[PDB]
Amino acid sequence: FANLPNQVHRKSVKKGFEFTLMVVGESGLGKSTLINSLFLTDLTVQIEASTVEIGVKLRLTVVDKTIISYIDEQFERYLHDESGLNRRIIDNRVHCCFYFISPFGHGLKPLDVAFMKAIHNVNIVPVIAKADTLTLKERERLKKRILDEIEEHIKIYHLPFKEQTRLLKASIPFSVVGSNQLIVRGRLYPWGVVEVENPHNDFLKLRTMLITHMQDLQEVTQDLHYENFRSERL
Amino acid sequence: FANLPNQVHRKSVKKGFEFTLMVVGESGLGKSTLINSLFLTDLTVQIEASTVEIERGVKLRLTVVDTKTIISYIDEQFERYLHDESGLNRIIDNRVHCCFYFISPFGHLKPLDVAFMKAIHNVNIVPVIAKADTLTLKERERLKKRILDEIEEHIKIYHLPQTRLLKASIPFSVVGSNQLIEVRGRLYPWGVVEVENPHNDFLKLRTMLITHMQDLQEVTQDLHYENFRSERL
Ligand SMILES: Nc1nc2c(ncn2[C@@H]2O[C@H](COP(=O)(O)OP(=O)(O)O)[C@@H](O)[C@H]2O)c(=O)[nH]1
Ligand SMILES: Nc1nc2c(ncn2[C@@H]2O[C@H](COP(=O)(O)OP(=O)(O)O)[C@@H](O)[C@H]2O)c(=O)[nH]1
Repeated sequence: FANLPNQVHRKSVKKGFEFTLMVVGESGLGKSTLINSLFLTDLTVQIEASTVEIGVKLRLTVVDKTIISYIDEQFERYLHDESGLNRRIIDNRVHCCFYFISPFGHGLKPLDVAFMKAIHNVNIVPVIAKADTLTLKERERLKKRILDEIEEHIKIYHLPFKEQTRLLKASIPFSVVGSNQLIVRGRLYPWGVVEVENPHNDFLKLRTMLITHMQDLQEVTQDLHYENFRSERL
Repeated sequence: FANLPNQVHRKSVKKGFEFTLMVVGESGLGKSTLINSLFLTDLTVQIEASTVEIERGVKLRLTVVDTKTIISYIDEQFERYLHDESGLNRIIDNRVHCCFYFISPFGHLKPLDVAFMKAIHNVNIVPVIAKADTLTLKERERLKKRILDEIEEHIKIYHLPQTRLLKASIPFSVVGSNQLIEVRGRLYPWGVVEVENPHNDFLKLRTMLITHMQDLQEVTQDLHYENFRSERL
């Protein structure tokens, strides 16, 4: 039989992939420079699609109660296409959300909480924006106090060798730096060179967290859309 | 005859000397720590007045601002004085000699800021970009030019009268810390950021102020007179 996972695997490369991630934070603490760095190409609601090969369809919906509305509009178009006489169906259900928190804050701000309370029923990855601004000791205090406030209020993406993947689940929320310019890519200060893909900055754990977990497809599919389905169909 | 300048130089140290500075920006992009770095001591409207020696003692008052409430307070000081100046006996005047407005490195000049500065600048404004280590040097100057072009588009900032090099570097982009590593500065694992090095532009601002506490007269003649010429009418 063992040739049948093969069949699935051979099927997927032939066919696939698709994905749609959503970017909220605050204009501007490095969101469009970082989402560009993520995938090694460059690019009120505005949406942008583009393909990568190595085959991946990305719809990076950058958000430039209106957003509770769009992502939930998409639960509604898919409940529509399912039901549903002739089915082919293109799901632009947002697989993941990337909430950028700014490094100036003892803090996680009230807006950030207010928002995540509203949008935590899609998968949220909290990401600390522009971490070149943070000292190591400073980075640590911020990371812990964010996580602390999260259990104090907020469903988040509960994230599914061992020593290595423990470290990944630990360092969340990832602090990161983005840039298209390179000198090694590239933040040039007359005292030092900020170097993405090191930790230095948390860019590799996030980028690799995103790639290994594109079973966010399922989390979003089963947990969050069904609940809109159970909900409006009542 | 020209000890007479020495007669004035002596009287001034023996009395000297006292100043008040006002802080507005945005909690928190480094305003409370920078100002500590600047005088070398750690410290709705709130004021902290502390006394510093160096033979001259400076009576430094520091009125930090947290968030129409602000112009009210800066102006009350004008009316406290107009009452007091015009009173029968003679006054301890807390007019705001000068304000540092703190602009954030997270802008390609924000609209709260232009709107705020518009209303107020009849108080001397020092525009200072906060936490300057955030900006790479090309972003540092590119941002400086956008503000500097945006500032004139509307805004009276405080006009600064080898004073040659300071004129260009304003608005200042400062980097404040009260930790200390291998001389004040910050510890990143790729490099080390020095307070006071230009590199930082904290030094240019530091001396901009000590060298100019003729901000004292600017307030007294131009800003207060007009409150007075105005409120009298
Ligand atoms: N040091 C540092 N500088 C950054 C970082 N991200 C962006 N910058 C710089 O500041 C700008 C950030 O703007 P942008 O990428 O448009 O962020 P956005 O407004 O959220 O889309 C960039 O053009 C860079 O010049 C970062 O992570 N670290
Ligand atoms: N990158 C950078 N970070 C700073 C600088 N100065 C302070 N910080 C950090 O930001 C915090 C500033 O605190 P504070 O000065 O009280 O901010 P504020 O009072 O809200 O304006 C400190 O805890 C430092 O960790 C700076 O010059 N550059």
